[PDB]
Amino acid sequence: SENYLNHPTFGLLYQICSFGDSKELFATLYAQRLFFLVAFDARGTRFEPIGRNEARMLVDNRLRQLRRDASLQEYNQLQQVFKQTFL
Amino acid sequence: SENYLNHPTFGLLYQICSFGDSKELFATLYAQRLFFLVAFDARGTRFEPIGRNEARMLVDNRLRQLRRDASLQEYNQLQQVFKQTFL
Amino acid sequence: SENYLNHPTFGLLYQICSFGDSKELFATLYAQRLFFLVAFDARGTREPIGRNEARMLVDNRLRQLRRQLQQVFKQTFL
Amino acid sequence: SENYLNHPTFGLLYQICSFGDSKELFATLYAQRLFFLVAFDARGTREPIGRNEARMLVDNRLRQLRRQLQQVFKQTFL
Amino acid sequence: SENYLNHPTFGLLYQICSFGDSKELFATLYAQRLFFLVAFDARGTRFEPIGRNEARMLVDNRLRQLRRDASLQEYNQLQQVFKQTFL
Amino acid sequence: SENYLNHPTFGLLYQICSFGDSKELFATLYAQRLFFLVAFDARGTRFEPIGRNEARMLVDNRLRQLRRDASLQEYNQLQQVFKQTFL
Amino acid sequence: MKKIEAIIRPFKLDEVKIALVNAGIVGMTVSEVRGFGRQERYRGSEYTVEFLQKLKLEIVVEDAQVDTVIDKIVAAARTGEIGDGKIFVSPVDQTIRIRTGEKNAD
Amino acid sequence: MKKIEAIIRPFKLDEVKIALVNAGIVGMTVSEVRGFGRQKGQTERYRGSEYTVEFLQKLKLEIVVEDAQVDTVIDKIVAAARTGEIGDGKIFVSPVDQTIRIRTGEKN
Amino acid sequence: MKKIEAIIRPFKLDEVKIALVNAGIVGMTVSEVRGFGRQKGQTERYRGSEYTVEFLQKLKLEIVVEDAQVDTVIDKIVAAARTGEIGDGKIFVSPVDQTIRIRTGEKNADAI
Amino acid sequence: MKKIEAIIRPFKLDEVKIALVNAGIVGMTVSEVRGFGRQKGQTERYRGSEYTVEFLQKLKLEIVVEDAQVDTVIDKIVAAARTGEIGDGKIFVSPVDQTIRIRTGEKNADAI
Amino acid sequence: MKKIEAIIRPFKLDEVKIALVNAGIVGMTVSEVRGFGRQKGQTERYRGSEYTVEFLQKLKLEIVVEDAQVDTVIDKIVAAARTGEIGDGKIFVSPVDQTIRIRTGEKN
Amino acid sequence: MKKIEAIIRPFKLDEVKIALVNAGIVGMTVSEVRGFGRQERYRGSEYTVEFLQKLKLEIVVEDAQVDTVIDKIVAAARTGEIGDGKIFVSPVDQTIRIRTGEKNAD
Repeated sequence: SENYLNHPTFGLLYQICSFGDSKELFATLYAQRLFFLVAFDARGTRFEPIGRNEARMLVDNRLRQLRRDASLQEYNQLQQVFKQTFL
Repeated sequence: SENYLNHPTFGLLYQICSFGDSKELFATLYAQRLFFLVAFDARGTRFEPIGRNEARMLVDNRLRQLRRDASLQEYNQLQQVFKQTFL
Repeated sequence: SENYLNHPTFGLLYQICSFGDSKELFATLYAQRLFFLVAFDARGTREPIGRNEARMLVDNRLRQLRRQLQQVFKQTFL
Repeated sequence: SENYLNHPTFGLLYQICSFGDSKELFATLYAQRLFFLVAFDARGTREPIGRNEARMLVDNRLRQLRRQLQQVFKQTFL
Repeated sequence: SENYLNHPTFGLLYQICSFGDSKELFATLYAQRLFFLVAFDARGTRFEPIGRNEARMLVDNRLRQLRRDASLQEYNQLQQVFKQTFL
Repeated sequence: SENYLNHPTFGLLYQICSFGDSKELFATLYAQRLFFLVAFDARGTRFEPIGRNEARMLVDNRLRQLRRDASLQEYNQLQQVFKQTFL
Repeated sequence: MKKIEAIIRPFKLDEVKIALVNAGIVGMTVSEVRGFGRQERYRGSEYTVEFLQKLKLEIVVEDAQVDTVIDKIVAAARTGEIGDGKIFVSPVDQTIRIRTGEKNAD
Repeated sequence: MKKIEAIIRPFKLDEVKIALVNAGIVGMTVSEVRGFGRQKGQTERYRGSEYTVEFLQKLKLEIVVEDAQVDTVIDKIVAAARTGEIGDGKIFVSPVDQTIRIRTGEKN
Repeated sequence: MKKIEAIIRPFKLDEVKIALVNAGIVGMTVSEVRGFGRQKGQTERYRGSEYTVEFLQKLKLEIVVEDAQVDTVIDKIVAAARTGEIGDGKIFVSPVDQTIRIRTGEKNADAI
Repeated sequence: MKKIEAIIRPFKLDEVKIALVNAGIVGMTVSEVRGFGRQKGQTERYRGSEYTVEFLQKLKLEIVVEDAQVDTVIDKIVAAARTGEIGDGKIFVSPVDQTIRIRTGEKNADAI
Repeated sequence: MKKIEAIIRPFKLDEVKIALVNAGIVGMTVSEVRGFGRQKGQTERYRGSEYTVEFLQKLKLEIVVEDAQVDTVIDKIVAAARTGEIGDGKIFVSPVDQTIRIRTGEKN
Repeated sequence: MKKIEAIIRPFKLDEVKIALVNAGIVGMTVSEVRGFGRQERYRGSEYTVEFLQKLKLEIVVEDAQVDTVIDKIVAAARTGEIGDGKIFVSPVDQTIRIRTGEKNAD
């Protein structure tokens, strides 16, 4: 699922992941590289920047918690099996 | 009178009508279709979204009020803009 | 040093000068002409000012502006 | 840029920095140490300040301090 | 306690006594002899000249007053300084 | 008649002429060249600077008014004559 | 094979899009531009604007279709008064599709 | 001498840029566009009401190259930019009479 | 009949616009682009972290002119837009078969 | 026994003093002088008129030392006082027959 | 190598400086001193009281020169500085073992 | 012929001057210097002073007279406690008088 967003300074931003609800992490497409913690207030539509080590950490723990989400595993297994079952 | 405006997510917005003031209604050009109630705080240009039935209603009573004083002329412009936005 | 910035209404803005420290003055590139006093913030990058105001602000910055010491500081206070 | 100045009591003073625009901070060369906020004037070149005051003044100058435009000014306002 | 001071015309001045305060008497070292009543405004160090008979008198009543409280000791220093400045 | 004076910035000053009473014109000895209109207030002893064209003018009109001072002429004549009269 | 660039009034996109879709012109791309002209206030100060918000439609078509595609866009996009815009036709040597690799050429 | 316009998925910029830089293609310019149109899969929400989107955020790379290099540059971009499923985009090759550099005045 | 694309530094728009208007070149369109290389990096920071930028804000002027006018129009733009140091940009000249005006239907062309 | 006169930039006094005190050179005397040339002019202004200055504020350190210590004391002062660009100053070494201390009457001399 | 100390009337500095500069004597240093003592003519006022002054404002020029140049440099200074009447001043010549330049380290 | 430099306490000038004048030493010159030592307040802040106001007497005399002139100055200038100062004796090749041209030498 692609989602883009315009920063007023750094222009177009691309979605890394969610934080989640009700915030998403975004990164600079034209610069390499800056990260933003976006949310809708919503007067509004805010932006607050975070360093890469923070961002890297936030993605990690999302990455962990996602691995043990039902729908993710449910898909990842259906994948492993689908071929031998039908194909 | 054409007036356009950039939403950070949905890009370019086009003006449906004013009320205005100091507060007007905008719609998505690339998406079909979302509406926004824009204002200048400002202190930042405020964006707040509203459903089409709300938008529909708001344009209606604006449409009426132009009969009541600033016709018409302008009645036709907005009643046409009504046709080509809902009808 | 070129610095540009997108206004949601008037689009691209170009930097005239720095009023801080923190604030910076910007102007419309597509319109002739509107000025803005930008800062951030927040939490949402932040206000318009008339040209006479702007003209004045640039003047006093211009004065300031045109226009070793550490060694002395170290010699005097350290 | 070296600038010296004679105090009538403490003799020769040496320039630490410029606080204007118009004012300049000076310190005693023979005594360790006294500071003065010099200006002129008048009509008679003109006031002492404690070191903590002085230390502060130099700090905020130091900030300011470390730290094209005309072309824009001409393009924007002329 | 030696204290010297630069006059802009007559150069170096030497302290005769204090009164003081915050206001003392000085005399010319290179010229024989002129007296000055110095003070700190200040806002500039004030200089105002006085004739020797005035100076003579001022030192006298200072000389007396040191007997009256801060003797003596200091009485001898200033009464000597009296001898070697007028006598 | 030599008269010198210490400026706090430019150091020693030398007397050009009087202005007169009760002010005198002075110039920088170490710098080349700045002029000052000195007077005694006298808290005090003031200094006020003037450009060379002003200074040059002030000396001119003093120069004029001096030429027709009695004592000056009285000397200048006694000079012309003294030799043939006695010598 | 030729490219049609159409600079048009942004609100006309939908009317144009429909016309093109009725001409079976499915592959179009749109970008936001500003055009020169002349030809107001915001809240003190008041200003003039030389570069007005327009939209640039890019489509590529066969040489035969051009004349038609042009006429349809014109009809769709025009509004009588100034600022209606302009259409540039230019050549294209080949087009490739990224998903499949399909070259269309000559 | 010819111009390559590549409409691609925005997140693929870096992967493309690298490929082009490895082909020693230093002079590229990028703009933000929206492409048409179906397309398919579109039907979304944003939070009451819900909507459909006909024009999807894409990026337009413009680079100019010698006639010989085209075939290569194309293949490299394709490899870099493609992702199997629809919406990958397209590439337009068109002629260019001359290029001039503003800093120096050098005509190619 | 040919198209001149000029990628330039955004703040130079006004100086360029004037030059072109003095050349009687009234029909120009501008778009916002980012150019490579970068040229120079950089350094830079924003507020912890610090970053480098490979794609710098530039502006793309598009105008279309007669074949005779090209050489002139180029020279004028160059003079207007250049600033000595790197990042000044580049100008692409390409052909155009015809132009049509939407309001009237007026076709132009200097080639058969 | 010899005298070292060092004409130096006034603000360097403290740095010099320290060096000399580390060399155990406690007996030094300072006077205010002006040196020629000028080196550099200038420009300068004060407030209309504007002027040039030929004699720049310098300081004259005088110390007296034993013949053996000279070479060292010189090197230390140089290091302390120098600042690369012109106006750094100069050092004069001259002889001294005897020194007497007023408080006690102590005569020193390393020559007969 | 020898040092010339010249105690002179302050206003004569410029006339002396010029003479020395014409003798290519670029390295001179000046200090403010007072000389003794009579001397004569002194008895003045300043404004009640009136006073006498024993130590009169003079200037001390210090320059260092080669042994050959001394006799010349002296004669030039004398010519420049003298004014006939008393108070003209005096000149002291004394030895100097070495001179060092701080900026470079050059021993003469 | 030798030069006597005497760094002394400024207020002692008169007492010294008299002594020298009684020794028939009429040609002396005085300058203002600061000497090193250690060894207070002004009005907030308070400070320490390393360089104290002293006066430098310069006189030139015949080799025979030195020992006497020194003793007389010492007696005149001393005050028991520290800061009394010091006296440097150095050689002089010749002296010339500007008004007349009179060389004294050897």
